[PDB]
Amino acid sequence: SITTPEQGTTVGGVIAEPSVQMSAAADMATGKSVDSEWEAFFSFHTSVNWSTSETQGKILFKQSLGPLLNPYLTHLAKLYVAWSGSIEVRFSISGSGVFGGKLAAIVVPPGIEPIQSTSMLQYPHVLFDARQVEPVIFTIPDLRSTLYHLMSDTDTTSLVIMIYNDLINPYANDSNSSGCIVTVETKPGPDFKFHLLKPPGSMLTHGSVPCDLIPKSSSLWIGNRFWSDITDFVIRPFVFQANRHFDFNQETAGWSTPRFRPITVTISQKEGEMLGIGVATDYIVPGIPDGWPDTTIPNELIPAGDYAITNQSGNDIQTKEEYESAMIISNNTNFKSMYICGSLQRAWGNKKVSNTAFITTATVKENKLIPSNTIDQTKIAIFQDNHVNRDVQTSDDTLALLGYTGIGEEAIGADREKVVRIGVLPEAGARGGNHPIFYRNSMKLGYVIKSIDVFNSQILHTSRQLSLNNYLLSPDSFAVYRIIDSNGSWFDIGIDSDGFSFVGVSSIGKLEFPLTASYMGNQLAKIRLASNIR
Amino acid sequence: SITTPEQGTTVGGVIAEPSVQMSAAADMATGKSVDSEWEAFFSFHTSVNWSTSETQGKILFKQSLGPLLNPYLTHLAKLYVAWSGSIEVRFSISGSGVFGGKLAAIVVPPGIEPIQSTSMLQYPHVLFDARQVEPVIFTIPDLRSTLYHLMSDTDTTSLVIMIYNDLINPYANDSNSSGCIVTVETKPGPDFKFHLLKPPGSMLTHGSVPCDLIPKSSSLWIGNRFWSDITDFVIRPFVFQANRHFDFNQETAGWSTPRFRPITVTISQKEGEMLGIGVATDYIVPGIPDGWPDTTIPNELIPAGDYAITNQSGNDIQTKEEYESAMIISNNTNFKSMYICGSLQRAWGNKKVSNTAFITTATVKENKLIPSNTIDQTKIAIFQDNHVNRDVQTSDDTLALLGYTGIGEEAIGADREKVVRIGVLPEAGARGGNHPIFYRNSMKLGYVIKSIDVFNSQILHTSRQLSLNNYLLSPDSFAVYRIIDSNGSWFDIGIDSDGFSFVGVSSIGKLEFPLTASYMGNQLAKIRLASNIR
Amino acid sequence: SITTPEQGTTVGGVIAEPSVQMSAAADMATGKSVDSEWEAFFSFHTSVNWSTSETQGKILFKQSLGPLLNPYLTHLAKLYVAWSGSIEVRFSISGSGVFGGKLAAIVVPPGIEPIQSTSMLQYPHVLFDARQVEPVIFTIPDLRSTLYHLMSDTDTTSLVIMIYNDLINPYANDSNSSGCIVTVETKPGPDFKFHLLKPPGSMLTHGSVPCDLIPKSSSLWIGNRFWSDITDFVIRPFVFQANRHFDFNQETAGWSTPRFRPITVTISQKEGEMLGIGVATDYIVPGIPDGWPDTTIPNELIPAGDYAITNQSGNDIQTKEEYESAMIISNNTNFKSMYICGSLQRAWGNKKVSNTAFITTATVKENKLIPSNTIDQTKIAIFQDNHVNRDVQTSDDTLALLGYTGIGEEAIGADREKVVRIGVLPEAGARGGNHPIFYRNSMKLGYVIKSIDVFNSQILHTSRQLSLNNYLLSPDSFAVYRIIDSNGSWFDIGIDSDGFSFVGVSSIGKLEFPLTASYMGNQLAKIRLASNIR
Repeated sequence: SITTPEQGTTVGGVIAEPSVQMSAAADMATGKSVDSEWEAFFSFHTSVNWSTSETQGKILFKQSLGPLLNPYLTHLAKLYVAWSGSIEVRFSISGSGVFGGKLAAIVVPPGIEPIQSTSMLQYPHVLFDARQVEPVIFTIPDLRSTLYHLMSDTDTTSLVIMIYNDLINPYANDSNSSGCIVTVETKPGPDFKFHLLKPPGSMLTHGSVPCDLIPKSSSLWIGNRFWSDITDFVIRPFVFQANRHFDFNQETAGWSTPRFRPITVTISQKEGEMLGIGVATDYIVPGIPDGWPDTTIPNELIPAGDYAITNQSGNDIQTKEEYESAMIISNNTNFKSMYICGSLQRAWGNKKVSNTAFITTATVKENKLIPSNTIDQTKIAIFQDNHVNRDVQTSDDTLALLGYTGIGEEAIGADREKVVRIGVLPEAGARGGNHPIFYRNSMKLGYVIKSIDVFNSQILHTSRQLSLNNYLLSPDSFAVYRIIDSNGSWFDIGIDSDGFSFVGVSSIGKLEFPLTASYMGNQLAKIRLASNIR
Repeated sequence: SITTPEQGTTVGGVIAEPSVQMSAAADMATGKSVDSEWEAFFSFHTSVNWSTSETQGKILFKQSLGPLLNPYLTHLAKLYVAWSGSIEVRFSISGSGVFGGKLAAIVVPPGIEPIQSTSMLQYPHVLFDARQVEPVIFTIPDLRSTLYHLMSDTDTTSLVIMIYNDLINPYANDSNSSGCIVTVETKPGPDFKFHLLKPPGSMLTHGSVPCDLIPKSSSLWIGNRFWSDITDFVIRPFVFQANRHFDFNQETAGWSTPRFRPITVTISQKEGEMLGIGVATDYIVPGIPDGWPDTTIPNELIPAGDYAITNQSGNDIQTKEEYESAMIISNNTNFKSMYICGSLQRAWGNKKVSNTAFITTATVKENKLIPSNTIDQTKIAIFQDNHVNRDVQTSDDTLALLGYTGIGEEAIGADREKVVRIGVLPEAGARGGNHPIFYRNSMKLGYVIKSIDVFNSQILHTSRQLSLNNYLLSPDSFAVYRIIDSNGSWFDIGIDSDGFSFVGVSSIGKLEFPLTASYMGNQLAKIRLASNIR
Repeated sequence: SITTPEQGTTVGGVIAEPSVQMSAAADMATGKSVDSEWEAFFSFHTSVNWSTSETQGKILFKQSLGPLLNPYLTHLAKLYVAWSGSIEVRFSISGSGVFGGKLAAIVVPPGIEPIQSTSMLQYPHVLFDARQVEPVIFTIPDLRSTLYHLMSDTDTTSLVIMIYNDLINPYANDSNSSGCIVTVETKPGPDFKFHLLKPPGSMLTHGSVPCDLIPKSSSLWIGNRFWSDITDFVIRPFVFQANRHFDFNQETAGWSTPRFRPITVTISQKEGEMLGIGVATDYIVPGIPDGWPDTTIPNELIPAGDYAITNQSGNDIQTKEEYESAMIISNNTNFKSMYICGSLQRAWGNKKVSNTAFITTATVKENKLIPSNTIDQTKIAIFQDNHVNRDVQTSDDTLALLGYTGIGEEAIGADREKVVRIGVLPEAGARGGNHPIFYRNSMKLGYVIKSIDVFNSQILHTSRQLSLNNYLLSPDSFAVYRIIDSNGSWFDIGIDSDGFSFVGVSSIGKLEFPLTASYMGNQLAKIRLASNIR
């Protein structure tokens, strides 16, 4: 009548019989140890850089226990509920016999966070002189309050490596001379083994490991305010934005979708000239047309005024800044702060010829516009040259975010007075000692050859994944991601539970852009974020 | 000497001579056996309607472990703090030998939450047939991290049912063909026993289960911004309200006790004409009177105009929109968007008859009334019967709340620009695929006849609890609440870690109002709240 | 085939492999033994202060049998309907080897009620000394008429304690010499076991114990004739009140729901001047609006006089009595004894601004207003802003309640001639040596400044229950309720079979108002309610 898990009319199959030997005995071609090629060797969880700069104390690696360590264990957890057991570790430094410096590691018990101080060293540790050749293997025991910790669980028995004895070389002279590269290899403990398993494609009621956010490679980064990939990194006192912005609670900060699509909107022929905006065909916000930029106009002005720019132009790279030349009316371009789009055109009532595509987010008052930091149904903007008749409707909409209007050295959306708030503009005041950041981006200009920057709040892949999965992260806790280039410069970014990024540095600029990036888990918000620049 | 909680010198009844074997016969009266008869039989829990139009794979019992299941246990649990073991679950269906179909059974371990997808089945399961008249009874074994489960632990083992194979029926065709019901009973497992006996009155260090907010019954509900019972729902993309709104941590952006009572304020007789600006008398918010309304006038209007028009009465319902026509108008009447309210006049020195009251919150420089959005002890205006130039001062006493000024079809509290914040702006965007709601209430008007309503954020009774209690909820798990009309329609509502109402439908409609609710528990906001409405 | 409430085909957990002997260790976590630990230890019940000035023979524990004693039992009893057996009672005193005195113990059989006289002792008793450090523990054997005791049976075996021999102390003299305390614990007897298991939600054929009326706390109490919290007691010989007053059989002489909400009535615009006589809109009393005030004008007064005097303001407190002097007067002002109340005006056709409201209940023949005592849909007058002779009709909407007209120091509702009956006249005379009370509330006034109060019959929360519940009480046994201030003062209040409040003192006085109450049960009204007040 019923159907207990696995049972029922069994039969094998026609001339079917899996009769060992041919199976089992087909193992001969291997020499296999057990059903765990896992516990047998180690992998490369990661490698840290050690330079003649950092001073005796600063911790170099602060990893916490959990399958996230060894990759195969990692690649398996995607099938289980919780784990248990220790993890054998082997690490070694790849330095040169000309160097000099000791290093020690310690197994910090669950519940405490190390401190960049020598005293913290007094504890059963393992030295490792820079000259050491044969690597050293020790174990990370599973000291656990519970019977087993399931996937997440932050309070694991963490490991750590700090500078026991400053590393120096008998060759001073230059700046950040050099250093050596260290590496940590993990091996699944002999007493480690998972436990109950997960039902494929299920969601962990307590969030997943946030570590997976941004691309482990610069190249295909790109922002959210705009599609152009990240150009540089900029730091400021405060950071505000919302449109292509998402949060850990997946709160719709803005009104657009996690990606980029051609803004398409119908409109009515204002019977005048520059026509009436407001419709919003393909959008998930009553009115507010997903895709509209966070920028508007700063000074109320008329859409009328052809040919403005500065002066003649051609005398490019003419270090401006005003004060006080009289010839190149720097700034003004009649109607700046605009959004040039590749529009389709209208249609319906027929006869026409593309063009147009100059928008903003203000308000329609015949010949004037006048801004507003508040965006509602009837606030979008456009431009035209679709001569009036009987006044037909349903336009051929569409257009794409392409250009802006050469204001000045102002990186797009550099001020609150510019940000098109929808309801609540989420900012970000420094935490602990760290400072918020921004993602510099490029944006094509309109009158000039090529120019102007744009401030982005978060990488596209960030917003993307942030609006789908669910990663539980404490309130006052970050998200440790190590970014690096090629020269040797390395720092961290701790994502905020609000969707922002932080760093603990004063200023950086000149770096081999072809970067890379990983994640070292997540630490508190107060503690800073060491780094290496200059 | 001392003595334990039972020891002591006994004496035995006086005429209780005979203070023994009496219950001898009494025992027969009820032929009862084990003093734990409930720990034996089965109690009903819930049942669902399995329809033939229900596509393969679809959850039916997200039910989770915890004494909250069986009512007896749940009741008894009130006396302990510790529970452990499993709970048996007997349930079956009444299938006809004709039908065909199979149901699946799966024991989901703690920390994971079941998804309404198919993949769930690529997990060890137990098939189940519609014909089987024999009711199945298995157990949900308790796998635990700790030793004993704290009463509130909402993260435990769980069991679920999903439609393996559709429900087929030999006489298909049109409409919702058919579909039989399925019940589910419960009995405390054998190995289920409590543990810690709490002393009556002691206070628990954590917080009770949030499944006790909304009252099971539509009757007594009533808005939190206005004392009228709710009569509808508002499917919106954004929600905002601070006044009388409470957080989950018992905090409140608001400025008033979770109840509706008369507002008593003392205003200094201006001697000249109408004044306003009168500080409260006794409230838990320095200056800002507890109970003082919400929004403010949406324009720099002045205080005057007798029965200022808004034209055409008797011309009932030729109304709504933008004044409908030239002759007929939709809004002006000077003191528009004003909160009407009976009011008892003080008298100070002398002169009688209450007389007026028209209030709001804004700056009263001169005989003007510009609107302030930021609320401080300096923006509490009104209208009066001051009179006589001796400059007699400190007029009035109290005033209540009756109506407002007919601003068309504007369900009060639909725009940030109109809601008054004390400093912060409590709100919520569309978390997950879920949308935020309000509670379409009803607010009488004056000049007209009787009409228009207003939103609402928390069902009053809720806020009431929020402020008087202290619970525990995952900042990513709502508070599943079931709602059901008088037909069949039913949907779920959730509670934000902040305290808002959410829905899993893009639009809900008309339904018989003899409504009644219930409580399920908590589910990652990342999942939609299913519903059989529309 | 069929199946009993437990039978069925078992399946056993899925991964519950391991669905056994786990609680093995969990059991240790709390080293608990019998699942009925309460059926073992002793729980506190109450304790009293035995003073050396307490004359020979004086009751101290009228405590009676029934699971209402011990809290655990009392709680558990919520799940049954049947109880039997006895209850052990351990209690003792902390006497000093110096003191001398003896206490008596007597087991009073059912059907009799102990009197505070000496003769009680000419009954088999158990002497008890103050020195005995050993706490005594005897049992109150259950002698019963029936087989099993219905939950509500208030007539059972009982035990009591009386001061056999005064409390002597070698250092007598002045003041309340001294006196030690005495405690009393409770433990369910062995032979005590329940019997009938009630099904959750079923409704009991009788009624719960009346010890659940008054809220234990003075805070939320509030009068039933007026929504203000009580602040004093009135020792009177007679009491009368029908409006919002409920009987014990759930009947009510009244005409309004046990709650306070706005009063909505529709009055037909008289066209001439003020009118009145407006029938309600939606109330559970044909005509007579639910919520409409209580008394009526004590004289054939007319409707007129603006800020009609009652002379001298600023001449604060030179007031009270009979106008105090010629110049200074105490009462006239035309519409005296009128209920003030804010009110929202309808509008019908047109014309604005609420404006007035002054009501009561009487016949409105002509522009006069003679008082009727008998209330019918023909006596509901008011004051208005009718105006314009087109004879525009059916004016107003609602009005609340704020004040009344300063009729001197007349605590409203102190004379039959002033209270309005619907037909019957609910009241109560001094039953037994006990006297009836009221609940001195507080009602704001207008013309003056702020003052005067008004009585009250049932603490609102009471009536509330009365109407929504259904109990059982002997038409000769009150509902003993203990009241206590913040010092030591305490007295008892009773509930009449009709629903009134009684007291056993000839006069009560001032006492710290951080009051709180309790419930004892029932006692023949023929006995005085002792108290340690004054």
